[PDB]
Amino acid sequence: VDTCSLASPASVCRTKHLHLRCSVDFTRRTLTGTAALTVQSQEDNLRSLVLDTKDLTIEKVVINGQEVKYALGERQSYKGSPMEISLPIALSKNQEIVIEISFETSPKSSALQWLTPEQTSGKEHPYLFSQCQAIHCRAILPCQDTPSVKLTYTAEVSVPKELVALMSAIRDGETPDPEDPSRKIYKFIQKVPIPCYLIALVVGALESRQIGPRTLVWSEKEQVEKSAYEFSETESMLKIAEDLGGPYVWGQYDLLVLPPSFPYGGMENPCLTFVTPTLLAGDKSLSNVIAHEISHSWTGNLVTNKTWDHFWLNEGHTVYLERHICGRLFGEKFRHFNALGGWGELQNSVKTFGETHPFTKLVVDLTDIDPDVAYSSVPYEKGFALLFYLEQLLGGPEIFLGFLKAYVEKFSYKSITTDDWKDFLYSYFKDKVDVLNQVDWNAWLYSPGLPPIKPNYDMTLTNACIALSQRWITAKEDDLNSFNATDLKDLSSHQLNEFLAQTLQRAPLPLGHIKRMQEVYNFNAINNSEIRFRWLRLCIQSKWEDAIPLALKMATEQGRMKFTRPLFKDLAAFDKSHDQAVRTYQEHKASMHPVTAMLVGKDLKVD
Ligand SMILES: c1ccc(Cc2ccc(OCCN3CCCC3)cc2)cc1
Ligand SMILES: [Yb+3]
Ligand SMILES: [Yb+3]
Ligand SMILES: [Yb+3]
Ligand SMILES: [Zn+2]
Repeated sequence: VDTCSLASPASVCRTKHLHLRCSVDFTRRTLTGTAALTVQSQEDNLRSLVLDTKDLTIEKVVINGQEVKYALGERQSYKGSPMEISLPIALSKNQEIVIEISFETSPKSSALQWLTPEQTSGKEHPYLFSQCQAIHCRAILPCQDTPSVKLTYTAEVSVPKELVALMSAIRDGETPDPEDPSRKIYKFIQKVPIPCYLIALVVGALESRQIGPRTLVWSEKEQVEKSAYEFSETESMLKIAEDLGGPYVWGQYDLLVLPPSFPYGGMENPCLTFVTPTLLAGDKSLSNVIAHEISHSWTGNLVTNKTWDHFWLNEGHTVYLERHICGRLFGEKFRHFNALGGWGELQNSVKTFGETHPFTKLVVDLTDIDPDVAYSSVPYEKGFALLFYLEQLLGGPEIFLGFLKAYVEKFSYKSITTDDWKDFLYSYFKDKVDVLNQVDWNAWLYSPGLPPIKPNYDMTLTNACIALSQRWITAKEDDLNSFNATDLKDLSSHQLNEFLAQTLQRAPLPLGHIKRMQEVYNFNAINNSEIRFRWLRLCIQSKWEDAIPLALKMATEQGRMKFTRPLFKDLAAFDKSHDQAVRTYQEHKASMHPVTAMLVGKDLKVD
């Protein structure tokens, strides 16, 4: 039972293919067209089925060349409205038919952000991008919007001829639109079956540059050179990921660098990973996000969570592979450093929700929960922690990597649950069942809070971060003189970030301490997004008024939720900035990403 979908389940019928023919209208902010779903009955005498929709206008539904009856049910909040279609002829088990639905999206589509020219780098052309995970594909087109169903797709997209369309698919040519010479039709084919949350579309003034044998970077012209350099390690990471996961099956691995309002670090859309421009640090230091997106090409896109309750399967395993890629490139002490950092982020998330809160469970129950409200670091880091604990229990990283590869092989092209994963774990490790039975499975999988056991972490690279953080926290006024720029001499950017993360966990610090930190370290000068984020949070929580304009600027000039939500929440909690935070949100709300607008509004208690 997928409790996030109103459509007929996979036990009733299954979509095998989508053919999407649509046109992008920037004047109306609508996508208009036809979705032809090839559907296979899983039942005898099948006479109707139900699809998910959200803010879609349906013109007609055509089967065997004739219009058929359909009905849209009442809207069920964030789940949208179920669409029941009456089949003209009853279907036998395994029979396939094609259902062509003519539809139009709403400008308010929660899957889409429509950008005006002034919101882009070039200032001349508008821009459109989608983001369907978890349950927003239904806000683009009618579908069984559940990751328990996998389908191939083809698409033809008409756009203004001056712009470029790209999708999560192999590019299959372009031509002028025979209905309109002011437009072009771009074509696409995705021959590997995918869950519908991986469908993606971008339209804008895009240019490309080759950066490896199977990778182009795409962005607006003004970001192409910087992006090519920032992500130059991509092919080396793909080669490592293939060694760990098995063959890369998707053909191309392209990267799209979105405008700053993209709400996430990355989205693993097949053939075309989407990433935030906040990765453009200038030194490749945020490349773990690329390693993460790469890893999803196996864990998530090949082996897929059957329902969103089991999202940790996607994320825990991807973070586990991510950290192995970074360990291969930069050493095992670095893998441990990042693993221990991840535990810190888990501590933060658990403290934020509360240690008994149901969103801190590894396996969640999303019945009547909007997935976007539950989303956090928990499935990532509690999931990673479980796998890291199992690695240490079962004999180390090379042994556990053997399991990961066998797991990917076993469940490729399938959708699975936590119980499927555990069953296979027990099968693979049959000779170590006695060790597996020592694990507190109920606690790890189904209890809220921090896990019942913390893994063992090498501390080598973390020690200096902790030492400096503790110096600052224990400092009194007469100790402040002792701090100096040379304190940071032997710290990498990763360590500076960890120093700030450690210190932020104990915030507020005294205002005089934070002023001294700026005097001697000049953190205001650093434009690395992760470091600047934590520094500004530290300043605002410690009640430094000078930081108010800096934090408001960062909160609004980009829209990655990891940064924008906590910055607004901190600014709201600071009496001196509270009214500015609310006013700034109100003024920007109409031009924000729809999901980000909703979540910041909820965080600020502004309706
Ligand atoms: C724990 C927390 C949340 C969930 C459900 C969930 C699953 C996927 C979600 O995707 C949100 C959008 N993606 C875009 C790329 C990173 C996040 C959001 C919510 C399950 C377990
Ligand atoms: Yb072709
Ligand atoms: Yb003293
Ligand atoms: Yb209001
Ligand atoms: Zn992920």
